Amino acid sequence: MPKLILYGLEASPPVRAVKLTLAALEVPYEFVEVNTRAKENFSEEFLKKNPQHTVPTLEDDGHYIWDSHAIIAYLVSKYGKTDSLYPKDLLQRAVVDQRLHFESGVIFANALRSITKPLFAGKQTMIPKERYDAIIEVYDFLEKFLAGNDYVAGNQLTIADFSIISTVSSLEVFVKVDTTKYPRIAAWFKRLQKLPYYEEANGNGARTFESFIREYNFTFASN
Amino acid sequence: KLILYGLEASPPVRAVKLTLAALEVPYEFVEVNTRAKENFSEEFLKKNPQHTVPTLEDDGHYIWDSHAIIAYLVSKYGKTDSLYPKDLLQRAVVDQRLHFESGVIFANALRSITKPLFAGKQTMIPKERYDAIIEVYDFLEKFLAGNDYVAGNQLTIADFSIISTVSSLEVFVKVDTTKYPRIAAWFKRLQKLPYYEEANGNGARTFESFIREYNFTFASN
Repeated sequence: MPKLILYGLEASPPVRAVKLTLAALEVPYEFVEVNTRAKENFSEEFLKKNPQHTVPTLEDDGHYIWDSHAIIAYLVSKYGKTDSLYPKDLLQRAVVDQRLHFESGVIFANALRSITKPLFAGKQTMIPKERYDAIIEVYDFLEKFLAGNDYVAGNQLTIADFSIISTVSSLEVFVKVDTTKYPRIAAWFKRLQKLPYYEEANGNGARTFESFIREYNFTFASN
Repeated sequence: KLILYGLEASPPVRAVKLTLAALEVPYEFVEVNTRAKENFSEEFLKKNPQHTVPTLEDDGHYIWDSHAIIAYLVSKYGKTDSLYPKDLLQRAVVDQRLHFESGVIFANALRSITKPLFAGKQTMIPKERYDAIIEVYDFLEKFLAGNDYVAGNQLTIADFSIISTVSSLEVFVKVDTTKYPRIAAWFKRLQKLPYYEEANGNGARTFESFIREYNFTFASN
């Protein structure tokens, strides 16, 4: 079994979701930079590996898997000593899968990429109010989801925590999480920050992402 | 036994109807009409704090998000794993296609239009929203490649998820069957399933009826 290869850049939230998972699993891997900002994801070689041309993409012994959620489920299912990070119990898995799918649509597509795509596409319109509202909606739901539990999908750390923190840590550049309004999110962030691998796997790239975004002079419209 | 909460007009509800029909698992259907905001009753909020349909009750447990539901259904009730293979590499393709539907399709292409439309906001839809639909078709055509189904040569829950929204995106932008022959052939293949019209077709028609209440056009760039 050759060692795994992760394609992407640290700045990318879904890449960091995979970095978190690989660290938690203590699985060695090679990281190969694919700079989406310089369109390296459109290389013909990369398209062969992933016709959607997204990062992260993962190689495992000549097979290419993409979508961070598909990847991190695969990684735990394949390499986890136990299923702790992605329980096989069907009800527990259904909560984790719901949280992962929530992250795919409501968080990444609707709240994050909806801003970053027009921003990187040179638009200076002033970000519409609906996009501000979409981020607050994420925080409001996450605060509810965390009720009565230390982690986002129950009482144990799972890949849903990794997926959701990857994007929440980056949404903060646009709208900081108010720690008074959202004490559960704040506490959950602090809990994940204590993981020994958190800063290497997510924090550093979150900071790089923030630096990239602060190059632009964005504003939100009041209406 | 099982209770499905929703309205068949809703694409993700149809993905679940398709799955339940394929599995031949009986269920009770309870109408929760989100267009009429029935999803904000105290009773429904207790069952699902995200107030989305579909929501499933199975043995007193509430599960939501169509993709979590349909995976759960096959894993629990499937006589074989055909619809959601346990093989980890085949599962990774299906999970990718499911997550593709959650984000690139439902969130970015469909709900991005229907939310403001149904709220009475915009009649003139930004061109980026047209582009988002074309991008789905381009990717889906590529994904289908030479295979009969979206994740390979066997029917899976990914087909049910993706057809549920693609059948409704056509209201805004028809699939050009000359340009997208694989999508066209895949649509026909699914339409042949004996439960297709009950599980997806009827709701797609109702949803189309909702959309055509509005006088929508697309803006230029």
